[PDB]
Amino acid sequence: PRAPRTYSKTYSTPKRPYESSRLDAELKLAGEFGLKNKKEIYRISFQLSKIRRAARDLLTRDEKDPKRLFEGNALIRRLVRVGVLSEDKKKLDYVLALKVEDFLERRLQTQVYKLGLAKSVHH
Amino acid sequence: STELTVQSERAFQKQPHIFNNPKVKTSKRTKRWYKNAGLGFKTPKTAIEGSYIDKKCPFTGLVSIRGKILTGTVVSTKMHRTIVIRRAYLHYIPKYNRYEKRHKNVPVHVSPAFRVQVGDIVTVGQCRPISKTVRFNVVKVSAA
Amino acid sequence: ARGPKKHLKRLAAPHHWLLDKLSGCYAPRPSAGPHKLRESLPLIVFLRNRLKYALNGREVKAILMQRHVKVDGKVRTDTTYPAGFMDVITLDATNENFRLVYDVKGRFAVHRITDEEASYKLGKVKKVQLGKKGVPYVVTHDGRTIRYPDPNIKVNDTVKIDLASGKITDFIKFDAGKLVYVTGGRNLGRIGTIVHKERHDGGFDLVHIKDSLDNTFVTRLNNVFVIGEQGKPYISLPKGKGIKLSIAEERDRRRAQQ
Amino acid sequence: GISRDSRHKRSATGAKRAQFRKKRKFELGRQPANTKIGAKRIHSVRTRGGNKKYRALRIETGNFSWASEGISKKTRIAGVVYHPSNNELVRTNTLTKAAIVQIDATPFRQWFEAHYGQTLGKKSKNAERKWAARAASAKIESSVESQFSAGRLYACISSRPGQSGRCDGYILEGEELAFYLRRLTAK
RNA sequence: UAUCUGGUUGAUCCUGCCAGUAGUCAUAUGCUUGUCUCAAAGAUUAAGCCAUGCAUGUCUAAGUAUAAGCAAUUUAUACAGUGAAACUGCGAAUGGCUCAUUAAAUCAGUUAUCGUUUAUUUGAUAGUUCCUUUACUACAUGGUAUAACUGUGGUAAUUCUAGAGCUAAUACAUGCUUAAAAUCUCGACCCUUUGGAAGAGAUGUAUUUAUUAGAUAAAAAAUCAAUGUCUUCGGACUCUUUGAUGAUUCAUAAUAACUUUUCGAAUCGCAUGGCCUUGUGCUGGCGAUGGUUCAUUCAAAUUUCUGCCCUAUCAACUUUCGAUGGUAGGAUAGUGGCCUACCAUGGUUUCAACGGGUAACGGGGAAUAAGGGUUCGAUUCCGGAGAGGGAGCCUGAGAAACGGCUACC
RNA sequence: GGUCGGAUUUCCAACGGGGCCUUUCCUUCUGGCUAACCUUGAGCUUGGCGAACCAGGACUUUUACUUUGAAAAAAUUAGAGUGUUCAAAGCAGGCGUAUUGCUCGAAUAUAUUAGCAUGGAAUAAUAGAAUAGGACG
RNA sequence: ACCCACUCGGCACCUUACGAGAAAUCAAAGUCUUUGGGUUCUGGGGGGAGUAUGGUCGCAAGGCUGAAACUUAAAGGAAUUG
RNA sequence: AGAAUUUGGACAAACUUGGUCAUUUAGAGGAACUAAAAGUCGUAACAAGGUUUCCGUAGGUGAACCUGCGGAAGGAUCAUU
RNA sequence: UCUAAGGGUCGGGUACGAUCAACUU
RNA sequence: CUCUUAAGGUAGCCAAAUGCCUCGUCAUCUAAUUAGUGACGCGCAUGAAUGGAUUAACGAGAUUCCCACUGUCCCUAUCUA
Ligand SMILES: [Mg+2]
Repeated sequence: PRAPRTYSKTYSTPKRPYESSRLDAELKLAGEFGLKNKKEIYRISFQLSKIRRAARDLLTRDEKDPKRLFEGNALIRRLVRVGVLSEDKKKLDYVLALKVEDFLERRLQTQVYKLGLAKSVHH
Repeated sequence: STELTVQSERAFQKQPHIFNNPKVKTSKRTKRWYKNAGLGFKTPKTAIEGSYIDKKCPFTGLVSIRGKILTGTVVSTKMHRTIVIRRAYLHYIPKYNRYEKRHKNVPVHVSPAFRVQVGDIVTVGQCRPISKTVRFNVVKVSAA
Repeated sequence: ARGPKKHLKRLAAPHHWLLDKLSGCYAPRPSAGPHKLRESLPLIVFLRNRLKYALNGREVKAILMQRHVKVDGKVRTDTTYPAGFMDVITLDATNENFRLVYDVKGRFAVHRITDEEASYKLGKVKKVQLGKKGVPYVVTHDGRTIRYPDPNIKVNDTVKIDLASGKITDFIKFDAGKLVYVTGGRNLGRIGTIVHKERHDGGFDLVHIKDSLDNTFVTRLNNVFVIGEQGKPYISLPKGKGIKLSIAEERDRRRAQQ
Repeated sequence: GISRDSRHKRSATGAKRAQFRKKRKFELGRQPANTKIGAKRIHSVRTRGGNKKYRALRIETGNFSWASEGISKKTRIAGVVYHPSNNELVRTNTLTKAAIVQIDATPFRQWFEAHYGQTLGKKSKNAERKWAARAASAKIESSVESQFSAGRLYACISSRPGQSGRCDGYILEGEELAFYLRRLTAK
């Protein structure tokens, strides 16, 4: 008898467990960005899919719909704010197909490398 | 109705708190009390000029019409001062996106002011529990 | 069952109190009073969540029976006294007064009024009857029974009370073009300048309402509170004046100043 | 005890409703009074929310009203002569509502002489002044003076003895008397 | 995030299932287990059984204190400091747990009470109670018992109690003090007729019954029954009073009565002030508690419409003894076959009645999902029901109460 | 682009709305505002037809369907803002001379079906005047 | 009675495939992923099994309705080469 | 004022004997189904399977099965102007 | 000791009244 | 496989009123059963109008068990004509 605490999980495993294409693709992201897990990769695919889901449904709505305008710009602004969405791409269509590793670029682990001071992502 | 031989019951049939003084003489020998149910339903001329008592009548009785107003076709008129109407509607099943026919029998009370036959279209008004199963009172018949 | 319920769990209290779900299982149950349970301030919410003049339920109490807070000119040393629509809460300390008026979003707002305004309040009459020995009376929305009113005061009319006696100083009739405050429903907390009303004889009267920006909406007669005429109202409206600007316009305003 | 609910006896379709919700107090019934005549003994009953309810037993007298004359007098009840609901209530002289009874009928006679003064059945100048004003109004109906000869007027109890604790009624007049005379005189 | 793959053949295209695959806020189990936040947890089988210890008591300035308790007011020789115990008043009908029963039942959304009860709040609301009401009276206030306590005992025991002796009330218990005015009843006497009178009673509220009012879309005339406020007895005639609902026999008022008769303060703390013909004389605040009625609030009970899983190897069911309805009455807080007496033969059903099963409390909701859907919901909220199985009942506003009682198993 | 990426007027266009006429009443009586007034006083005056606002009246062919609106507790689902250091979370928080204090929030979306009000009137039904008590009067 | 031409209705037949089907084949078995004219019945891997039991019909033989336990990775269709 | 006790009534626990329904469960004996085993007897089907095969029905035989009547091509014939 | 139901014969200008008598439940 | 008949007892049924052995064997009924019932069947010596197998209703027919009931009995006593 108390207010329950909302909690959700932040990853989803791929449907096919063993395929050479995905396994070799994920390991590319691990080494290039210094990730300890495939769950480190599945997490972005979960967030990217949710962001893509929201944009996919909003685009089916007719233009100038007050819901599409309010949530569309909020979603663009939030993505632009963290740098994952470039400034010139604000048309609610580049949101759909940004990349798997565009979010992975803004990670502080790989962001330190860009501003020197580590000379390796592991460092 | 057949005027229901008003004094058939063992008890004297009278409108409560309606006293006609035998000391004086006045036209309309039997003083009568009648009310209008409101909501646009109009008192039939039978109710005003009738001789029944029927304390459950919505126009001359002690009952009042309030709540849901329903309509249905008469399907059974074999009881005394009470008939059964049937409400036919359609029920929506969202899996198949199409409807289905359903019905519900409603026992309703009919005043002697109305003559209802099987097939008559009658609108009813909700009243206080009249009996175990009767909660509606016939208020207008619109069939000939 | 078996009697009245003396407890009110959280997640069952009205949402306009804005009580956080965590940090507690129960909520202050408003005791019997002049207002419905579902529409009530009660002071512990006012003094701990609205004014921040206290932090626990204890110092809310310790404020009460030292007689710093009075509701409508009476002390009301009760933790959960139900205060509803447009009640005057006078705090002797700091010589400041209060009025309970809905914000634009429908929540109770901290409205500060001058001392002279705290000398009166309005009430939406609910019934006009004949008392014992043929004495007419009116019953406002807060249960205040006023005997011997003006004969012109019919139902759904606002009367003005003196907050020192039960006498009625003035009243406003019900008609199109009068200023109205919305109490309840989706449009709760808006000022709407009644344009016309539709009867639907049989119950649940409907009245059409058009605010200052021509954003018309329809609300039931049970949720409409006449507060005066076009232009000046009979009370001090809170900031925003209940216009209900669109959600796409709030973010325009929120970015205007920062 | 006696239940007044409907989770007992069958639904309108004949189905037998199952056991549910053991008898609640707010749907209780109680034993009938079966009020009698003589030796007034009224027992108070405590009801919901207090509200003392008087279960009258063996009531002796009651307030009866003369509808035409608009007066009410206290008279002794002689017995029960007719009851539409049951004859066993007549046989046992039970007093319920709408029971035709015969009453003392004397106190109405002294009022008639004090008001009109002429007669029933068969000095100061101020008395005639009232009598002169109340003239041509002592011809109520022939079926009532005949009862005054036997000193027992028929009446109908209009109160509920087991609920209010009293027994009150009115004098049968006009059509009510005519209707109940063909019931009594039939043999 | 709309995806498939292996298996029948010597080989091939199909149907088709088996197997694989991914998820479960679905459990269990094995191996392993460094950190932080958060967190379910005897539901499943047994609503099976329970040792033990707790889980409901409570006081202010303001009901009652001679503790033969504690210190000390010193403002007090009656009390007014604190304060065990006990009577009194409230509470214990909330909360907490569980899911056994339950399939138009519960429950969801949506209506009604013009068909009822309502402790407690919140706002108003009793000049009318000395009874043959000019001694009958205490109205600067009227009686009784009892607890605590003292003392004597019973049994081994229980929150067991007896006999004897006091004292209290916001316990019980009777019981008045406040106008007037107006109106209806009888009515002495003058006696006139146009009739007036002296005098007395009744008239709060609550209960019960009967009766009356509770009107109202429009305007002018005829003369009768007699004048009807005042008359130039021509008649000017107007003032003539009426609220709410969609709707009432509504609110409310009036008349006649009935009641073994409710209420109309014999209560408590503080401040102590003004008036004089200075008497323990008269007025005088801030409150607390109580009290009849109405309204409000917290509710409760009943109730309208639509909606529930699998079953025909369940097709007819209900109606003796209640089934469907009428009348009348009882009972209820109220409507109602809720029950009784008489009467009628009615009522449901292939649009799935009735019966059976449920490893069924119902919903808000959860899992997986292109779309549709499929499965789940003992369990943080809402509403039900239960306290080992049944039944019955006291107290109270509220219980068919079980950390209440009684009986049976 | 007459303001320096922000809006307006007379606009060529498209898109959906309202009213009127073409045989086309798409009910109206007692009355108020008499209203939009033939109403004009000399260029701002004394006087038209009631719903455009109403109170009461007579009937009103009934459904399905669809638009909109109120309703459908909170939590939960989606979603806006924001330092839990990120995140699941939570509804906080932010800004000053920090010596006196100021202030934005805690929205919104979703919510089968049943019930209520409103516009539409295609689609699919229903009834009307035929051994005429048929309608206007 | 025949011949020619046309037309309605019928039992059929021949060729071809825009079309369908896994194919054999099909003017319907076509107008079905570019999936919706109306409607009734029936099937959900193979055995057990149309068996057991209960109903109901029959003189009977039997008809209609109709499981479960258990067992199994194939049964089956049409074509190709041997 | 008033305890024990007491008459009738409604509510009705519970027990005994019957009846019915449902679920488990014993049983001599009988008759099936499935699996396994290199069992015994035959060769009924698949080729015109050596009597074409199958369907309904009836009777019979150690067993596969045989025969009578009516039907079918899933026939071994799309065919005799 | 009561209650109820079950009948015959007579009277209507061109819905009832009176009298009588059975044991059946 | 063999001797053999006119044919070699089919469908049924059974220690049956028909089975010698025999108080057949198994199960049930009981504390205990040559009794009863249900099965089994190389049946001295069952069997089809010598009619076979069933069969509702019926019977002063034969037999077994159970309930009720009791002087049948334990175990006798008493009364009347
Ligand atoms: Mg509270």
